[PDB]
Amino acid sequence: NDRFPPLEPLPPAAESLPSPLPERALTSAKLAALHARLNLSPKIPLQTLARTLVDASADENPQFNNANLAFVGQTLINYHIAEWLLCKYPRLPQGILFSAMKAYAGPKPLLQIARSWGVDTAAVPGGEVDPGLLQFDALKPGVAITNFGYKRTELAYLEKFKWRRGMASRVVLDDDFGDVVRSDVSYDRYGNPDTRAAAERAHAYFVRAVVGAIYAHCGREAAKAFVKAHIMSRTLDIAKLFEFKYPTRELAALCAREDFEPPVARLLSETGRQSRTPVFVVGIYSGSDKLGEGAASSLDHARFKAAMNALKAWYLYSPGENPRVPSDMLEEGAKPWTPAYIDMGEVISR
Amino acid sequence: QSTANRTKRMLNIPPHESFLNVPVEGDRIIFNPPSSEASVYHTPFKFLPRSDPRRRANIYKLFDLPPVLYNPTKSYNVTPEQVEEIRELRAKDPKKYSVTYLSNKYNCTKVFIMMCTQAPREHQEQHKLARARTAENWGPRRAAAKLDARRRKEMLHRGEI
Amino acid sequence: QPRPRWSYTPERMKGPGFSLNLVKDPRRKQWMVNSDPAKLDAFYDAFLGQGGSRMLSEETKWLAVTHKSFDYGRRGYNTRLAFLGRQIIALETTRSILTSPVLNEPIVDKYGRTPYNHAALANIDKLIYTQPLDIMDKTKIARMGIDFGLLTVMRWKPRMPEDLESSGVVVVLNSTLFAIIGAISLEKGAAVAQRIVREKILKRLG
Amino acid sequence: MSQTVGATRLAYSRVWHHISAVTPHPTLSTIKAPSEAITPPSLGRLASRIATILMGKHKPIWDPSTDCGDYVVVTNCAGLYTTGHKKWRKTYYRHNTRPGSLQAITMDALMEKHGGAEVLRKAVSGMLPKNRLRDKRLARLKAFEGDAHPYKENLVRFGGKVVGAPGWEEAVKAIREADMERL
Amino acid sequence: QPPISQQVKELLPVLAAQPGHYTTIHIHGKPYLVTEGDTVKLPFKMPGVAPGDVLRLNRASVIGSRDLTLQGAPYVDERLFECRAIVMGTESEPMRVMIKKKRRCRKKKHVFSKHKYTVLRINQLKINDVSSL
Amino acid sequence: TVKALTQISSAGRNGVGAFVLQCKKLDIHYSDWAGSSRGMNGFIKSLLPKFAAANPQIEFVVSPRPAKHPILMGHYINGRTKAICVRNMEPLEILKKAELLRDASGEKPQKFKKPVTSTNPSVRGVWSPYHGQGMAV
Repeated sequence: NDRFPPLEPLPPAAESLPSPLPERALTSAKLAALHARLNLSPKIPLQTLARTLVDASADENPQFNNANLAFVGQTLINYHIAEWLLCKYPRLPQGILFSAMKAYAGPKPLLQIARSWGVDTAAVPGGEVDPGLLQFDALKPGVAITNFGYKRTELAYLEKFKWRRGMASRVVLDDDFGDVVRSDVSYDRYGNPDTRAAAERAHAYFVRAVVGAIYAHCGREAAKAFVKAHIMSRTLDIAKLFEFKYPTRELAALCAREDFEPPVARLLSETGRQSRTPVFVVGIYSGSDKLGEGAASSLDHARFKAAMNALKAWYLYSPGENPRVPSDMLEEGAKPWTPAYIDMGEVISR
Repeated sequence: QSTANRTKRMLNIPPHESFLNVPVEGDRIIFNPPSSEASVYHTPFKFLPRSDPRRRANIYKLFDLPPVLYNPTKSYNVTPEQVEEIRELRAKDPKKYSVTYLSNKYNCTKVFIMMCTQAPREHQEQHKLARARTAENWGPRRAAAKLDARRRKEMLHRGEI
Repeated sequence: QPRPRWSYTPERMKGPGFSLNLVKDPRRKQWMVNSDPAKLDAFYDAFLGQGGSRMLSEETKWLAVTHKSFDYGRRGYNTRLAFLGRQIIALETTRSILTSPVLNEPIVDKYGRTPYNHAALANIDKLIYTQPLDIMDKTKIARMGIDFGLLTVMRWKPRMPEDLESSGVVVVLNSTLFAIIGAISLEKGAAVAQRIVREKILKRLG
Repeated sequence: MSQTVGATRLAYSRVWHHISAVTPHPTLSTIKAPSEAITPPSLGRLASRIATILMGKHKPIWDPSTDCGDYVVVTNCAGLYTTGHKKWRKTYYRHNTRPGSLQAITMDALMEKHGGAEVLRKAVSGMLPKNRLRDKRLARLKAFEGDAHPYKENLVRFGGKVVGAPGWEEAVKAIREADMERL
Repeated sequence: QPPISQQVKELLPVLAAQPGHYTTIHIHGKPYLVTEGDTVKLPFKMPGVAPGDVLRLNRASVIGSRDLTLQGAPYVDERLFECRAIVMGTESEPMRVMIKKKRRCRKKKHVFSKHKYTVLRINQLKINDVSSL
Repeated sequence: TVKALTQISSAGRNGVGAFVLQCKKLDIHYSDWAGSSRGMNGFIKSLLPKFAAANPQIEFVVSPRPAKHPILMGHYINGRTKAICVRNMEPLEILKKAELLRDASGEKPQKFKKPVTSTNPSVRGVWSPYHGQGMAV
C-alpha cells in the first residue's frame, strides 16, 4: 500500500513467470557476492551464473534452466575424477571404484559443496524470487538428467524377484556410479524421503552447471582447475569402503594367482589368553615375507583381520600421492607421457 | 590442579628419546622406526609391481619364523564317480545320509559335501526351524549376547573391529 | 624367462580336475577362443590403423580384449579399462556436439521471454536437439567390433553359444571397445586417446 | 592432533607382565659388582616398579583418570628379598576404632599366615594413588609363593617366547627385521 | 649458501617417498606439530592478516615420516621443504570472569577476559627434490 | 570377495585447494531518529562504501530500523548469525566491529584447549606394546 511500497520493482507478470528474467540478475546482491565468493573469471557474466541456479523443475524450457549446463559439467567432473582414481589407486576393485566416484561426485558430496558456497534455496520458484537463490520444486520428480546408461530389460525382475546383476555389465548399462537407469498444489504437508532426494538432486545439478558454465566461457583448463580445487581437494579414506566376505579365501587366491607361496598365519605376539579381553597379533606370511597383520581378541578374528589388511595393502597400492593424469597431455607444452600401471583385475574366489 | 597450565604440567609425558638426541652444526636424518602398527598404505615389497622403482632394500640396510597358527592342506579324495554317489544318497535319505556321515565316509570336509549336493527343500526347512525353536528358549540376557556376537562379526569384516 | 600371464592359468588356482556343477546341455560347454598373437595384432592394426599393434603393451593387448567371463577371471579382464573408456568416449562425444558447426531453430517461450542469447551458451544449447546417447548406441558400437573382426579375437565364455544375443554379446562387445580406449589413454595419454576416438569411433559412427 | 588419530586399541589393552622375586635384577639391585653379588629387587624397590606398571605410567598414552594399567604376575614370593632384619623386626599394625583392639604382627609372622604375597600387596598398595582406582589396580597384581600360577598362558609373548625367557629378545628382533620390507 | 650434507642428500628422497609426512613448525618460537590439511588455532591474534592471506612457514625443527626423521640443529634448511598456510579467520572464546577476593572483605573485584585467536589451515607440506643442489 | 560400502562420503577442507570466506551477508540496520545511531549513520556514509568495495564476496543490505538500536548482523555459510549492537559507537568503532564479523565464523565461541585440529591419521601410528622391543619388568 502507500505505507509499504515494494522494495524491488517488478512488473505485474513477474509472479506468472517460472523464473526471474535474465536482466534481473544485474540487480541481485546475492549473485554478485556468489560470483566473487567462487573467484570466477569475469568472462562468466551474472546472467550465466543466474541460469545455473534454475532447476528444470522450476523452468521446463530447455533454456533458462540447468539441464544442459549440468550435463556438460557432470561429464567433466566424472571424467577428471575417474582418471584420477585409476592413476592413484590402479588396483581398486570395480565396486570400490564406483563408491569412490559416488563419494566425490555424487549427490551427497555435491550437496555439501553447494552448501559450502552459501547458496540458499527459494521456498517456491517464481519470477519474484531473488536470482541468487537456488530454484526448484521438490514436488515434481518427473525431471531427469540425460546420462550414458541404458535401461535393463530385466529391471522389473531385478527389483521384484531379486534377480542377479553382475559388475562387468554396470560399466555399459548402468550409470557412472553403478546405479540402474529409471529406478492446485497444496503446501500443507511435511517433508518426505522423496522431497529430500529431489532437493539433494537440485543442489547437485547446480554444482555441475557451474562447472559447465566455466567450460563454456573460460575453457577446458579452467574447468579442470575448478574441479581440482573444490572436489578433488576433499578427503576420503578409501580403506573404509572395503567390506570383505571370506577374506582368507581371497588372499589364498591372490597368492595363487601371483605364484606366491601359500599364505601361512603365524602368531607374532599374544597376551591375555584365558581372559575377557585378550590380544592375539597374527601375521600372514608367504614364505618369509610378511604380507599383512591384524590384532584382535580372538584367534579366528585376528586371522581374518590379518588377511583383510593383506588384501587392502594389495588393492590400495599407490604409485604416488600426486600422480600424472592422462589429461595433462592435452595441455600443450607438457613432458612426454610415461605408461601407467594397469592392473589385471580384482581376485575372484570361492 | 587450580589452573589448566598446572594440570598440563602434571600430566606431561616427555617426547621419545629418539627426538632428544638433536644434531649440531647441521641437519641430520635418523632412522626412527616407531613402536606402532603400520597402515595398509605401507605396501610390502612383495605387492609392488616389477616396474615400481620405489622397490629398494630396507631402510636399515640403507644406513626362524614365529610359530604357525593356521597352515591348512587341501586334499582331493573324491572322484567324479563318487560325487554322483553323494548326490543319490543325499536325495534318497537326507536324514540318515547327513553331511557328517557322507564327510566321514568319503574322507572330505563337511563343506565340500554341501558343494556337491543339497538336501531337498523339505529337509532344509526343518533345519531352520530346529535352530529357531532353540532360539526362542533363550532369555533376554542370552539372546542379547548372541546378537552381539553376530554384530561383532559383521563389524569386523567392515573394518570397524 | 617368465611366461606371459595371458597364455597360461596359475597352476595353484586350479581345482581337482573335474566339474562340480550340473549342466543341462553339454553342447553349451564348448567354445573356442583366440590364442594366436598374430591374429590379435591383425585386429588392432585394422582397428587403430597401421601401427596400432605396437601402440599397446603385449600384456595390455590381451587384457583390454579379455572379458570377465573368461576362465573365471583367473587371467585379467577389461572391466576397469572399460569404466575409463566410457568416461572418455562420453566426453569426446559431448565435445563433438558442442563444437559442431550446426545451428537450428530456437525454442519459443510460452511466456514470451527472450533468452540470454550468449555465444558461449549457444554451443551448449546444441544439446537440446542432439544428445550423445543418440550416437553412442549399443547396437552401433557393437556393430563396429563385428565388422573389424572383434568377435574372432575376443576372449569370453558365452552363456549359450547357440544364441550370442541372449548371452550378452552386445554388452561384451561394448565393454571390450571401451577398454581399448581406456588402455590407450593410460599408456599413451589423452592426446593420443582423443585423436583415436574422433577418427576411429566417432568418424565411423557418423 | 595427528599423533592421536588412529587405533588406540592396543595402547589401552591389558598386558600380562611377569617377574620373579628370586631372579637377580641388575637394574633394581643396589649391588652392581661383582656379577655374583647382584641381588634380586628388594621388597620396596620391587613394589615401586610394580606400582608403575599397575598405574600404566610406562605407557606414552598414560593419564591418571583413565585406568590404563597392566597386570603383573609375581612368582616365588616366598623368597622375597629383604635387607637388615626387616623380616623379624618390622611390624604391621591394624585398628578397628575400638580402644584396645590394636593388632600387631611381624613380617615373618605375616608371611606364615598369608605368605610373602601379602607382604608385597601391602607394599604396592601404599605406593598407589589414594583414590577410587586403588582397589582395581591392586587387584591386577598377581602374587604367588612358588613357580606355579594360573597365568602361564596369559604372559605376553613375542614369537612364542615369553618375556624374561632365555631367547625372547632374539624372537623380537627377528620380527622387526621382517617388518621393514615395506614402503 | 651452506651446502647440504651428503648424508641428507642421500636419504631425503627416501624420506619424501613414504606415504605420509609431518612437520613441527615454529610460530614466534612455539612449536606446532601439523600435517597437510590440519587446522591450527594460535593462542594470539596475528596482526596484519585477514582471511584469505597466504603465509610461508620457514622454521621447522623436525620434518619426518613414519621411519625417517630429518632434524635441524636450530631448524631445518628452508630449501628442503615447502610449508604454506592460509589465514582462515579469527575466533574468540566465551567471556570468563575472574573474581579476586579475600576472606572477610566484601569487595569482589571482577576481571573480564575475552581473547581472540587466529586460525590457520596448512594447505601445503612437501619435501623438495635436492638432486639439483 | 569385496563388497563396497556406499554410506561414506568425502569431507571438505576449506582452505585446501580453494578458500571461501565464511561471512556471506552483512545486515546493517540504522535509525534516522534514535540518537544511539548517530555514529552508525556516519559509518554508512564514510567507511561502509569503501569497506564493501573491498569485500565483494559479502552481501551488504542497508535497511532502516527505527525505534531500535543499530546492529550489525552477519550471516555465515554454516547457517548461524552474529548480531552486534553498535549503539553509541563512533564510525571507526563500527568498522572495527564489522571486520570482526568478516574475520569470524558462525561457530560458537569456545575456550582454548588445543592448537592443532587434525582428521588425518598419525604418520608414525599410535603406540602399541606389541610392536616394540618389548619390556622386561
